[PDB]
Amino acid sequence: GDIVSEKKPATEVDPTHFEKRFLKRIRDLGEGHFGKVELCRYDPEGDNTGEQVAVKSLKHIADLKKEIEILRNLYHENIVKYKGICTGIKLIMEFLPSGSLKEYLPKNKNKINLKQQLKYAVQICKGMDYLGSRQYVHRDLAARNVLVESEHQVKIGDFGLTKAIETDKEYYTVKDDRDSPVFWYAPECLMQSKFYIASDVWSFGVTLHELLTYCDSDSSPMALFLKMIGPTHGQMTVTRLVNTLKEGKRLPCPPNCPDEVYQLMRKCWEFQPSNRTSFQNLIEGFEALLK
Ligand SMILES: Cc1nc2cnc3c(c2n1[C@@H]1CCC[C@@H](O)C1)CC=N3
Repeated sequence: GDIVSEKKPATEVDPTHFEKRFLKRIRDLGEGHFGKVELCRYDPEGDNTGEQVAVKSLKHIADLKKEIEILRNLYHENIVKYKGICTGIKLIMEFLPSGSLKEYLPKNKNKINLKQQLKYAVQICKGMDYLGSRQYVHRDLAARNVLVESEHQVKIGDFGLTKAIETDKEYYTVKDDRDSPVFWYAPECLMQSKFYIASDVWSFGVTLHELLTYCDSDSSPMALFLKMIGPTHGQMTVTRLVNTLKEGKRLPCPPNCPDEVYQLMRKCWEFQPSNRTSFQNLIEGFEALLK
């Protein structure tokens, strides 16, 4: 008889599925090593009216898929929104036009006083506490990974190194560590590549320092540390860092930072993880300073 085709089923539209043919690149937002994030417009009508989105791709497939599964199931006002995927696979996120603290703080000093800084600090802590409650370690908390939604709101905006801590275990052991942000890392991470929730508290301390210096490049943790230890030690750098930290030396108080803010910061940097403050205690500390 007649050619037998297949009865077409009712094709619903998934709002989390972005078609590659309509995803149009505008510019690069950031990158390094294995992955990159690009600003695109998803423009299915082809008239330049479509939504702008942040697209994370690979320059490692399984890592990105894990990252996508983590972000997709995180819901918090201080965590960047998952929008969908393009399938190889690309992670589609909301685009925050003010960028990260790295871009925004140098340009908005007149706008952002100590009060607004402590409010960001509180919001970064709330996000991180949420992540910790879901049994995750972030491993990459730095100002460049903190996005500005508005003058009054920040969100944690990249989860590429985030790992799950096994239930009834205190830490995660890392193998791939070539490209570690060592000037943000707690001693136990540098020495044994173990990562506690308290190690994120340490990194938070260093992120708070960056906030307080408005992410000035000449006051960056890397810059300040390389002054403390020496900028020309090559592969001996990390060991000299570990050594300086053992001796009890820490980043200095930022200019115009009240001692009471600086002490909250120093509690992030107790050498022993069990001696460090928690995110909830940081929150309480900042809120007491705020009112
Ligand atoms: C610099 C920057 N601007 C962003 C706007 N929206 C975003 C993201 C943005 N980023 C960085 C991209 C690379 C990783 C992070 O440093 C953030 C990321 C996600 N949405």
